[PDB]
Amino acid sequence: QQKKIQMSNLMNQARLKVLRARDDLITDLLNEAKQRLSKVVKDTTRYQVLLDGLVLQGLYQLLEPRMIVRCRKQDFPLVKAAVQKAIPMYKIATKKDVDVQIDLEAYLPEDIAGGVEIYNGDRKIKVSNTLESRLDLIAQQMMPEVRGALFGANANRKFLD
Amino acid sequence: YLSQPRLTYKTVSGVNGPLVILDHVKFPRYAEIVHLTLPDGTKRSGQVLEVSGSKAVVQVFEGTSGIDAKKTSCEFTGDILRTPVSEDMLGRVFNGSGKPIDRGPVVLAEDFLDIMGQPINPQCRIYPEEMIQTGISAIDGMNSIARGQKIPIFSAAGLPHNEIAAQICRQAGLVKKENFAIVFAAMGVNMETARFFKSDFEENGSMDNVCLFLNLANDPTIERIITPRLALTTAEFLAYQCEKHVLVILTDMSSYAEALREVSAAREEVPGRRGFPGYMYTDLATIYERAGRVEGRNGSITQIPILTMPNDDITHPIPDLTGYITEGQIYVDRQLHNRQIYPPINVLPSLSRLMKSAIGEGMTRKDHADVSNQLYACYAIGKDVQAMKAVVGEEALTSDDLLYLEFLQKFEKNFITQGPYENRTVYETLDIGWQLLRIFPKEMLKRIPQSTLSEFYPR
Amino acid sequence: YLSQPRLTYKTVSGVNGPLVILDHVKFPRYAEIVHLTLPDGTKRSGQVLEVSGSKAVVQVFEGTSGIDAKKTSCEFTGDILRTPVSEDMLGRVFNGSGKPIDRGPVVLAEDFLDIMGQPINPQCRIYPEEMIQTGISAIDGMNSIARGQKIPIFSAAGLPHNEIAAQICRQAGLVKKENFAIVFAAMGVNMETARFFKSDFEENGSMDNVCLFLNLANDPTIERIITPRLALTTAEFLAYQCEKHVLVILTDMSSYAEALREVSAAREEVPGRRGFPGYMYTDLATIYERAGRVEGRNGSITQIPILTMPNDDITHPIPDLTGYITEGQIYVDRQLHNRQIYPPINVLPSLSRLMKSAIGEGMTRKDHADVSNQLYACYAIGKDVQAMKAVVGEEALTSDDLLYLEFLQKFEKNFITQGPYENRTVYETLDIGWQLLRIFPKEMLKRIPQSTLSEFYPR
Amino acid sequence: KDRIEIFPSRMAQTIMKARLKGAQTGRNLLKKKSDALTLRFRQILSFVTLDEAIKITNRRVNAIEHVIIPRIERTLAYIITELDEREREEFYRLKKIQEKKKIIKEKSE
Amino acid sequence: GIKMGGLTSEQYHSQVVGKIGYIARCMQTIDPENNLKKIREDYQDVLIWAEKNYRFEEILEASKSGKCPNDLDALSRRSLILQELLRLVSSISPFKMKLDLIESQYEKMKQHVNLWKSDYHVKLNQLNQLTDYLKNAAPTPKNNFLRAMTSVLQMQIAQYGITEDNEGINQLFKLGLHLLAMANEKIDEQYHLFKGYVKDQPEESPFEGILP
Amino acid sequence: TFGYVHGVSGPVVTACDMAGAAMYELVRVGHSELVGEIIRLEGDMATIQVYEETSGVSVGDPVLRTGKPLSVELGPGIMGAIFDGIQRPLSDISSQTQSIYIPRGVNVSALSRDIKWEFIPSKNLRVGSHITGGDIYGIVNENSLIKHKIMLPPRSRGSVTYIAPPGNYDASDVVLELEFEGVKEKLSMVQVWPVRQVRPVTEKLPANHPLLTGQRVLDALFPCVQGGTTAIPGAFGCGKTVISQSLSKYSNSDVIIYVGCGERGNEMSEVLRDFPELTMEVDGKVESIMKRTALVANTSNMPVAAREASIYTGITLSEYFRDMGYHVSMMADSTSRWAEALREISGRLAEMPADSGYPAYLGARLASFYERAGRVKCLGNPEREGSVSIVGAVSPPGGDFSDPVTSATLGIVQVFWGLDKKLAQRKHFPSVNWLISYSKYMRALDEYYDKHFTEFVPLRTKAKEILQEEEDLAEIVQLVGKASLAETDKITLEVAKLIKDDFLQQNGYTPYDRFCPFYKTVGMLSNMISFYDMARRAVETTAQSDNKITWSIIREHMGEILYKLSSMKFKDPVKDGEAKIKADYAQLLEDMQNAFRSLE
Repeated sequence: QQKKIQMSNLMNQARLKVLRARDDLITDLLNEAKQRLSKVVKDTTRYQVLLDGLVLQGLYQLLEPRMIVRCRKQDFPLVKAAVQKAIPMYKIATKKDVDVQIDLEAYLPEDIAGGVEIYNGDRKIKVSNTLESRLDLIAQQMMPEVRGALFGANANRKFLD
Repeated sequence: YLSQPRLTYKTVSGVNGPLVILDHVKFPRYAEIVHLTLPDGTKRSGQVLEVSGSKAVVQVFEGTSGIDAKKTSCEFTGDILRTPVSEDMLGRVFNGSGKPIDRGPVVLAEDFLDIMGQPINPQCRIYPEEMIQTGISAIDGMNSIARGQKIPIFSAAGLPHNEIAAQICRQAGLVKKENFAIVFAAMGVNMETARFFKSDFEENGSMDNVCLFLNLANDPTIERIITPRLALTTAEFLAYQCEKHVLVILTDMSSYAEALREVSAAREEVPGRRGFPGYMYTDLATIYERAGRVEGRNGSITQIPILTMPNDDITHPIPDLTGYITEGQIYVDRQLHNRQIYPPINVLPSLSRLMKSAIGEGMTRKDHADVSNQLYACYAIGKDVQAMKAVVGEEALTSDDLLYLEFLQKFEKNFITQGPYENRTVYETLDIGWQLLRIFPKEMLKRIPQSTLSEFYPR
Repeated sequence: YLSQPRLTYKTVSGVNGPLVILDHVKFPRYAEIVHLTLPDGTKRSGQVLEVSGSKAVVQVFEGTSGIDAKKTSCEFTGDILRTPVSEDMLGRVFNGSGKPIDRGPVVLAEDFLDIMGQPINPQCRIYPEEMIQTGISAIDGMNSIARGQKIPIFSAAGLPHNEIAAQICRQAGLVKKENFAIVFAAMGVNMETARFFKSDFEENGSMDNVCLFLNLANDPTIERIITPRLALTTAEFLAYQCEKHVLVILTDMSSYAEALREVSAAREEVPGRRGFPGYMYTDLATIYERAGRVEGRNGSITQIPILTMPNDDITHPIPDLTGYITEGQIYVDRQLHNRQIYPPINVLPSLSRLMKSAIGEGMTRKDHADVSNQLYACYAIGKDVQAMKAVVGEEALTSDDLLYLEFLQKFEKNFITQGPYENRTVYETLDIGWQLLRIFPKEMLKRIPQSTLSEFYPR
Repeated sequence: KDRIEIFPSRMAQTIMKARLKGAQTGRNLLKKKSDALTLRFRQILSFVTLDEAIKITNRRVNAIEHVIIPRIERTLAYIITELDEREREEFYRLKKIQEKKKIIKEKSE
Repeated sequence: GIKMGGLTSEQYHSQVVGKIGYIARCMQTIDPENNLKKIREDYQDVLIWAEKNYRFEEILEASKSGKCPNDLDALSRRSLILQELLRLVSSISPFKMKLDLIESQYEKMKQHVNLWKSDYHVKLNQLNQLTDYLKNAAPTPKNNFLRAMTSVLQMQIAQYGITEDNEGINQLFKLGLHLLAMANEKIDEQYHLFKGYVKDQPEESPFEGILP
Repeated sequence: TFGYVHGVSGPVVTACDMAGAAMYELVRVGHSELVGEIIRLEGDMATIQVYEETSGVSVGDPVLRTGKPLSVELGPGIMGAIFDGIQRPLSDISSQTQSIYIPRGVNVSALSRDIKWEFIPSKNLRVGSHITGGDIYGIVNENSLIKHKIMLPPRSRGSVTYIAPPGNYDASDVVLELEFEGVKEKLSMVQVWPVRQVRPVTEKLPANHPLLTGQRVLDALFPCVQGGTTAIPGAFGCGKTVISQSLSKYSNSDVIIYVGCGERGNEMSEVLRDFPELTMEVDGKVESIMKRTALVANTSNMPVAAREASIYTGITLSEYFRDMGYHVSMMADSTSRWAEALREISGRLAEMPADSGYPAYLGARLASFYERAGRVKCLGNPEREGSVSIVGAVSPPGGDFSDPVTSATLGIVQVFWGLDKKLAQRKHFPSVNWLISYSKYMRALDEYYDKHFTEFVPLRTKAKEILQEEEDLAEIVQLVGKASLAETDKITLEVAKLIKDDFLQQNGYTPYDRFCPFYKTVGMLSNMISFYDMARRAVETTAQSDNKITWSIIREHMGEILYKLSSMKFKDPVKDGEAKIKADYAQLLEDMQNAFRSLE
């Protein structure tokens, strides 16, 4: 009688063991991706293009009469250019005159790979537009395709509807 | 995917019980999921119930204690509640929110489904056919469950509805004259019973084919509402996309109904009949009717909702509104329980409207229908004779009456009484039936054709 | 008269159920009529049930389906629904809105009367002291009808209350040993019922003295609560200005009550019983009390507000509130109908509150009152005997009880049963009464004095 | 008389349903007693004692069927109706409370 | 809401204009040569409004003003009679009916209390059932028998009419309808049924000169 | 034509910038085009009741205003299709998506626009002619059974300016153009009619023609008439299938409409699976029932607006064909399911409840529903006639008759075909209760019966008297055992059994008894009642003294006659023609009278 219970516990824990191992593979892959993105932000021209995009997308989502851009101190020269470009593009697209300032007193922690945060005039609304947040957001939304690519498709799934 | 950075708001207009009222929110959605961060670093989840312009109203899943109107931040996801589903999640145990509580990893999704889903297009619905045997004779040889029907277990409070539900999960399967799974959702379950389900499923080796959702009595009441939707959302994925048959057991729908009333009050809706929302009817149908067979696919979903009857009154809106939209009933009694009969299921008031199609040659055995009808009449007569005996005495009875009393006593002792760990297949249940029927001479078995008797009656 | 031009508005504030709310209205008048045109040219009307400042709430008769908010054009007539009335309305057929539906012209008014009417000064109201001979023994004997009396027939769905009312229309005369103008309000009925009465009135050769108002089951439910007022308003013209004796019959008043209940719910008024407005009694009195003779004028109005009793419940608010207002009821039931007894009139729960003055010396025959009272005693006792005998058996009865069963059996088939075209006089009815009373010995006829028994009983 | 005259309540509803079940069981058990006596009576046809026993049992059964249960059913239906009437007045008050709250909120804006 | 019968004020007069135009169309369709002088006269009050361009609106005003015969019930009965006469001659279109018989049948209908429920109406409904079926029918013994028998039936109606009851026509109606309802799979029964007709017909060559 | 969403409080959506909107108009809310209706209006804002789930709807979403209120799309292609309660083709949704679900915000046109229909003009109309509402200007050839007549939409008239020539047209083309007072209207083959509006007719006529169902019971004793309204109880064991199949397969109506209101998923599947497999002989060919049927399917989890609207969608489709001159028979699978949907909406709108929790207007809605049925004189110059019958079922919770929905229905319908479960348990079909069932059209049909059959009426009167007496004698038999019983009562009991066994009982699974023509039904009853009278006379005229006739003598003496009477149901109308069956029944009548004659 007790032998049956022992077999159940061994098989059930064995299933969890392999599932945890698969979750470690995903975790390690995401950590490697973060290191690869760190290598990207070490660039200059490619990173400035990312900043041009990130600032524009932040501004378009917040749509406030006044905005403050907060960034890592070492990235200020590049963000300055990104804001100067984002402003005339924003105004044309939205037809709203928004005063966009950069925060020169507070800066993002230097351990963040890169990206920006966008605050409204009273600093009560913030846009989580850093690179690490965007990567985590996309990695989860696209995760079903990661599963299949790495470990194979579900052989028992016949209808995708 | 959206690939749009999330907005986090620190603007709070006020907090009122379970609700947090936000301000200056950009294009909020109804039913949007948000996450709160309290000043102590504590995180909470919630869902937007009303969006009146920029005034979004969010119900917090956990308690609202500790939330202020100055520092608490609200992160919006930009989307609604969509459950990650996969085949691998079968064999896992989750809480009401869909999070693992079995020390395993988070589900690695194959897709994301809206838990509310859609109604199944009736043009592609297939009438129920084959049977799914439960292993419990009282509901295999008397009121079997067709492969596609929805038949509830009504019980009074205090009866062993949870022990039977667990037994069905351990024993249920196909007739076998690898493609069968059970999805079990317990709403409002107390800690002692929740442990019972988790441990009993793991120990007996059944977990490989069970997806278990536990929503505890002290868990958020809103999570109790999605719990049955998550269970069915998984069932729909497993059944219709992965070509397999799924048995879904929804335990304590009465506790769900109470959680639904709480949500209605949060919306300041005027209560309807007996305090319940006027839309309780469609809400139960929304859950119950996400089942059955579909054209062109080999999967199926069945349901066995289990409901506690308040004050043991079948008239109460909960069992009344349920039964009105389900196909028959199992009905667990109290007299059989007090007499120490397990399972305590009373065959006379029970009914399975689809049994006519569930059983018969090619699905169970040729004689299934005939044995059931004769046993039912014999039990009904035995009860009638027992009532007579109590008035006229034993000496006033004739031989035929004594045979019915012998059947009545041995029927309950051998056929209905089973034990929680004896698994009686459909063929053993019928053989037990014949052992009781061979008490009577052939001429008294009026409901069994002579051809059936000549084949099965002897030996 | 009103010489100033009426104003037209496009200022509708909003629409909530059957009520269209206007703003920016100049000096709104309470209970004034508004005509409105929909964007597609449809014309509808309604009444202002509330005014406040520049706002007014208009209840639309035809309905609010298709009512716009920007293009809707409304004009205020500047007065209350005063309706055209003329003598030559007799022989015309109108709808529930007061318009002709017989392909004849509109009413060429002799005057305009306020549909709301006025209460008759109780100092000039003259107590009814004349009897109408209905020809039905069940009525003329035990529940006489006076000219100016209010007597509805309490009935139930499926019973021939329409045949009884039709019969009364043809064979209703006087006991002074006469052509009544009939106003028939057919509201909440199907085509066949309205055609039944219209055909019968022509078959009787009396159509030139009949004014019909039709509002059928497929017509608006709000017009169903002015149709009675339109019928009675015409009756008042004929009776009190042209000294014509008028018989006003209102079909199932329960369709009036249901139409009123819908309006009460729409306006969120204080309910009383079964969801009906707490003012249901006052509203019914406004309709019912438009009856009776007036001193110094030779006209009269007699009403028969027949109503269907929901689920045969004699305590339902409709028959209950009516019973409090009208001078008793005729009341038919299913126990007589289910035995093919016509007319199926049950005298026991019935009464006529003017009978005591319309019968006896100088009116019918001096023994009238005595015969009726004893027949009531014998009939009720016979019913009591059946209630006993159903349990104790015939062998438990004595000769004193069998006499009441003999009376009851002969009473129902000789006194109540007549047939649709059996027209008996009041004198024949009393003679029949005696034939049944002579079943008992003098000593048992305890409601009749010996000063009456000694003269009539021996014959 | 017509009703047991128990004030409308959920407690009374529960009691009447239990009382009705008891009355129905008594009717059936006494009917079976009568049927058993009737069979023995017809088989014999200590005889007059059976004729009295049958009439006495049938009289009690008839009273349950024609007097006691009808009265329980009328009482139960009365209770059910009165309970819905109480539910309605609670609904009415709650509706007006919700409307008054909405009106108060608009004034504050 | 004048609601004259089932119609409102505008609908009532619109239906009157329609029925008048319809009669004019039926009269020209049934008698394009204006040969049926007696029948046309019975409709002069509605044909006088024909052959004029009123753009609907001017004849509609004439109806509202009362210049047209705007009684809806009189037009309903009179229109039905004319179109039932059209069915009589239309359903036998392969054959010509004598003008005297057309007027005779017309007068018998005009005198009928309730033409819609007459045996005349039913007989035409059975005929149209049989002649509509054959409009789109495959070659096969059954359909060849029905087509041959229908041509005789149409020939006889053209000569006797329908109101003038004739045992010969009535018997042919029964045989045609009985064949029509007969199972398509059964061949021997429909063969024997047709042969019964051919041998029982009083003449020797029932179809000679009737069909090609 | 667009507004914007101002806010969402659940299933209720508040719109702004929506000034140009009418109450009970239609809107398509959000980017998924969710179906809903406008109920309350205030200023330029509107309150929208959304039928489907509102999850995901944002503030600022568009709202598309649709000018027409809830309406049914009427035109070619309606036949053979299965619709949602708000007129959404389920057979196209499941086939254009390859899904098993009804998509949220699904927008499939009620009638497909890719079919090239065969259209033939009337050939009587010309350009410049006058046409009015209800006029027919051409016919579409759909199938071998039902011609789909194209009528001018009601509330339209004018001069014809264009008539399409005969040819192949789809539902998006222009077939007829007409001008009224300078305004030109271009009409296709499809018309739209608000579902809550009653389609006008010229006049509403009395119903006099019987509804010729194939059952001996539910015809001889309890007649229904074309245009009449009846109710049928719907319980698991009542055997309602017999009426549904018998009515849909062999009825003398032209078009069958089956309306679900909000039943169990598996029950909707059973109807959808059974119907396509039903056939009937027509012109000697076996045709599928779906060529002359339309079906509306609604399960309990469908949007409540559809479940409530389903009943009116069905009857609107019914009236559409009624206006063609067809006789239409509509069955509502459960009017209790509809009433439940209606109560739910009243609850959502926080309306004050009335009787047993139902809306105060429940009765008014049911009364106006059934009033729409009946025989009518159609609109249009063709002077055609038709009818709509309703055979809606009732299934109150608990099986009681106290529920306002069943009580109100019984006060409206003129025929009640009360079914029972005990009869089904006894294997006696059709399961007709007899004592509860009634018909109030017996007088209306007396003219038909007198004109065509003459003896039918006294026979059905005697038959009910015999059956009622059999019930009345039940107490005497129980206390007696047919010993101390009159011989005349023995005739009643034993003959009543004969009636119950070999007349009122009918076995629809036998090829000879699939459908009993009326002339056979009255033939069978005539001989049984003639026997009854002969047996009564044989006993009564000889019951004085010395030499009397008893039932034991009659039964033993002429047992072959009782057998021949029982054998009468086996006269297969498919093989034995009208003359042969009548001839055989005449022979039994003669043999029967002579059998009694030999006793005197």
